[PDB]
Amino acid sequence: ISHGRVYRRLGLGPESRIHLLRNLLTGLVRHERIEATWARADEMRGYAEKLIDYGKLGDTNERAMRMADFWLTEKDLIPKLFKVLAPRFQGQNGNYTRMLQIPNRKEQDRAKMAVIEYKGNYLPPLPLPHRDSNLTLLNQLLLGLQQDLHHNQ
Amino acid sequence: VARYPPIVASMTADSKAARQRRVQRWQATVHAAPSVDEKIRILTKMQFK
Amino acid sequence: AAPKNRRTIEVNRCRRRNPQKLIKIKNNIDICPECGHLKQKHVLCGYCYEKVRQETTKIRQQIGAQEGGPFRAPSVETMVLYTGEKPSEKDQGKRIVERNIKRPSWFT
Amino acid sequence: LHSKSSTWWDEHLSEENLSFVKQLVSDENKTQLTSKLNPLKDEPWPLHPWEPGSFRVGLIALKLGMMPLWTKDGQKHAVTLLQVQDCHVLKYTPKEDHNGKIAALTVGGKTVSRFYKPDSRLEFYRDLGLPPKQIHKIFHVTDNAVIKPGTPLYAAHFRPGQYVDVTAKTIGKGFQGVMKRWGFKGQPASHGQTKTHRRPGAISTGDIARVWPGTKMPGRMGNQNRTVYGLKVWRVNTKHNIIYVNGSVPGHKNCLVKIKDSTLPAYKDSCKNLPFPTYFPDGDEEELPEDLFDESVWQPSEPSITFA
Amino acid sequence: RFLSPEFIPPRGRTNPLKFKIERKDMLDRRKVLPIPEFYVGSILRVTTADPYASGKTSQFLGICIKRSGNGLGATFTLRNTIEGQGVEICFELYNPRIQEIQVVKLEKRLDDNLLYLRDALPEYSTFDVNMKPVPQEACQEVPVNKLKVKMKPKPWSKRWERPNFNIKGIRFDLALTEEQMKEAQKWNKPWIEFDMMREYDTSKIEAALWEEIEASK
Amino acid sequence: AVQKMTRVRVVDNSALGSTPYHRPPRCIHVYNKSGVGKVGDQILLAIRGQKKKALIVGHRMPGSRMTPKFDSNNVVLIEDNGNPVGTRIKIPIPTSLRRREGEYSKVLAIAQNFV
RNA sequence: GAGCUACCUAAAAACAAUUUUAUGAAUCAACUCGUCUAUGUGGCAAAAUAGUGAGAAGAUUUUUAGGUAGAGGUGAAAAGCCU
Ligand SMILES: [Mg+2]
Ligand SMILES: [Mg+2]
Ligand SMILES: [Mg+2]
Ligand SMILES: [Mg+2]
Ligand SMILES: [Mg+2]
Ligand SMILES: [Mg+2]
Ligand SMILES: [Mg+2]
Ligand SMILES: [Mg+2]
Ligand SMILES: [Mg+2]
Ligand SMILES: [Mg+2]
Ligand SMILES: [Mg+2]
Ligand SMILES: [Mg+2]
Ligand SMILES: [Mg+2]
Ligand SMILES: [Mg+2]
Ligand SMILES: [Mg+2]
Ligand SMILES: [Zn+2]
Repeated sequence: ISHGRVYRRLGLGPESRIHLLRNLLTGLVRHERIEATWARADEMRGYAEKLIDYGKLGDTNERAMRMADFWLTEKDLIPKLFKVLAPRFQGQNGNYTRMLQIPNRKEQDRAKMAVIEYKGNYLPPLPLPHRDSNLTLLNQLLLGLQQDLHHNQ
Repeated sequence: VARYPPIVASMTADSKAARQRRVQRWQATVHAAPSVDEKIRILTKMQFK
Repeated sequence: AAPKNRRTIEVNRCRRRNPQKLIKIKNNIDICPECGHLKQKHVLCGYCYEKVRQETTKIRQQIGAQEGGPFRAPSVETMVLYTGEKPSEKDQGKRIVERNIKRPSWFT
Repeated sequence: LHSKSSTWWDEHLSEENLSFVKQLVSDENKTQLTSKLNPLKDEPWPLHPWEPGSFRVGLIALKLGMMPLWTKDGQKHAVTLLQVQDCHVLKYTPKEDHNGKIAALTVGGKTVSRFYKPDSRLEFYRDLGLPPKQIHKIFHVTDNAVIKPGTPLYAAHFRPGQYVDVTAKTIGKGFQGVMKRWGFKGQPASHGQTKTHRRPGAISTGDIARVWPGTKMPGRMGNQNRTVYGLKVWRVNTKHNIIYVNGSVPGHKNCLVKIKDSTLPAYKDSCKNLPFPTYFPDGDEEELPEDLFDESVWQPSEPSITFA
Repeated sequence: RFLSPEFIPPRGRTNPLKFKIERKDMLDRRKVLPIPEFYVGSILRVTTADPYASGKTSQFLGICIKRSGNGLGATFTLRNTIEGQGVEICFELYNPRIQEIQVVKLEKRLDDNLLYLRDALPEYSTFDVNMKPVPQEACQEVPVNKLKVKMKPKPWSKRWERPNFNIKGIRFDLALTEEQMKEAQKWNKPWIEFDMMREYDTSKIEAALWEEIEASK
Repeated sequence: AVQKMTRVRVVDNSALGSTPYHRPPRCIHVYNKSGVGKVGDQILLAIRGQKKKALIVGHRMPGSRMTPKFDSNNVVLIEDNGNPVGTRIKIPIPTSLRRREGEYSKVLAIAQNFV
């Protein structure tokens, strides 16, 4: 009976879970694109989004600095969070991270894998799933339906 | 008025940079020893080949 | 508790060939438009993704040389330029990573 | 491959048409629902008077939550909130074709999406002219109380002072041991017990050399249909169609429940003073107040209760 | 702008409509009876009608030690010692038989829960029954009483020294040796305060409610 | 919630409940079909090598809202006939004793303070 | 066959801190032992683990080499130990 609980049980315990997640978050901020097991990447996605919000609060905020200090073990990253990532995501209200499933791991444990990144990074674009064009057969028929309904009141 | 933490390596991590910081921690004890005997004792107490 | 009787191959064949124990056939396998290799509908193409990361490793390798050591991450945005490209006015005051190869067609 | 492939509604939709389809489906839901607002003007089936031994149709409601309620005597009653959402009569079976003793009506509530449903269910609703509903339940209704399919049902069907029966699936607790499932005592924690603390004791006696059918054993608990009998109705909110029911109702919040007049012998014939087929807002002989109260209930905004 | 705690919805999967229905009843009662602003640690006098008696009310004075409950079910507990006997009553704010709620002394305390006053000396829980209300100043902040009470011998109702309770209003030095404070910190769970998914932001929710309450007025 | 072997406080002016013989009286029996004793429930008391009836007038266990939760388990000694052993009670007594089923008027006459 | 174990011979070793009438004294490590409980029961182990406990300057513990052999040896006698 684990109804309503919003966390995975990871690592050696609750504290170990935080540290495992913290290490992934630290890697994500530095490199902006990280591969982990799909479950662990999903666990860390929420923290990645909330960290940007703390960065938006501002450099001078004391709580933001303490939060940034705890989560970014490599302390050179803290300037990056407040002066690079937060300015980038000023317009958005959320959805800063992009997470997609990668083919399973070829390492005899066949782990389910994911790629987690921050949006807007400098790295080569991921091969995202592109929806079909309006020129396809089904789309054109729907486009015809849309035009008639809009034009005819 | 932003108090960024200093950009230094971890004290406890298993890395080369972290170990070097632990080296400086031990060496500071020598710098802070008033007597010449303590400085020699600290500098020579650990035996290796 | 220990077995009272040997289990016959007739019983055993019913256990290990029951449909519940068989490998399910997958209906979500599709062919990738760009590379022409196989993929699952909900999963990224492994061939195309393989191209992206290996280019990423090349970029990150160049980054490591420029920084030269740990704890040297910039406080300004980064940008990657390939041979035959020069920083624009908007590119001013941003770390530039230089790659010997030409700009990949897919990378823009 | 010349083989079967899996598809979903969004697979071949472009970004532009992806939003268009959602608006198109949402628009149709509104049109169909409005078309059914006026039943009396749509060839209603003949209206019959109430007579002893009659059974009306029931409703399907969503379980909102609980709150405290006070009566003019100062006693506090925990009450559960039941909201009727898109309750409509869907299908009618005559007395002969369902059960010789009584007729049946199928009533559905809680409009749901049309995208991940079997075509058979979608075909059923298309003829009926309604959007699909999450749950169907069957109500035994006497012939005089039969209602035409497609007729909207509202919370004002019930009235305060009326006792009612609620049935829903209980909260699912998964596989459980005998201590939690059947209230077994277990075994002592200390004094030498070797790996026996929450276990069943002896299954049966040795003489019969077997285990009796129905023996209480560890297994999956909850997620079963259960009924609560004789819950009073304290108040009804006409604007939002909320029924206030005494006590607890099986299931979790946001779960659909089946509500019908109580079958207890004491409340044998309560339909005498209730809308006999159902309550029709279309008639609007007198527009109902926003909130209907039971006499004992102490309404908010009343003066403080002094036991004078 | 002081928003009463009960109005804040707790996180969960409940529909927001359930809260709108409850708020309408809550605000309607507040029109009939005025519920004053108060915090844990403030002294309150509550007048309630006794069902046992006939048209005869009762008054209880005590320090508020806990606030709990949301919606129409909100409650508060206030404590006092009467002829040397400690008594606590848990009061439902919206119970129809509460005639009046009077904030004899409005003040705030270092901790938002004062259940440790059961283990503190009797003086810290005794309050004069007939004490008259003290004046309050609108153009001020609520006074934050920083009293740190003295505890009685170590056997306590709870292990208040333990980090989970997070007690900041007890003189632990007088009652506990430095080793015992060290031994307590083994329960510290330091990571709790720094994990961002355990924090419920009610700023926007509190904001939207404020105008809604004011708008109805 | 008074049980068997619970230590209780004699809130009365009776001789048997005085502080001499510090050993607190202990409950031998609860006169309920359940063995749990709440406010208004009689109990049998082991006091000074004697067996005496007592009536629970307060206890530390949380009850229903709007009712007083005390800091000690209080009792009043009751004679076999039912007359209270002591003639005065000074500690507050909950008013709920009035309505609940039983014979409690005699005790309420003895107690000045109600809370 | 005494590289285990029992006892002995020779040559060696270890014992912090804290108190004490100055020691087969006290508190308690290292070290030696193995009280009680749970686990384990083809186990990590053909006797262990985890806690909890006993002694801990002595009739103490430990190392190296030698000695006593079955009608026997050794034994602060458990008819215990001698691969
Ligand atoms: Mg879950
Ligand atoms: Mg209740
Ligand atoms: Mg479950
Ligand atoms: Mg038990
Ligand atoms: Mg056990
Ligand atoms: Mg048989
Ligand atoms: Mg306790
Ligand atoms: Mg030897
Ligand atoms: Mg020594
Ligand atoms: Mg000694
Ligand atoms: Mg000892
Ligand atoms: Mg000793
Ligand atoms: Mg010996
Ligand atoms: Mg013998
Ligand atoms: Mg013998
Ligand atoms: Zn591809």
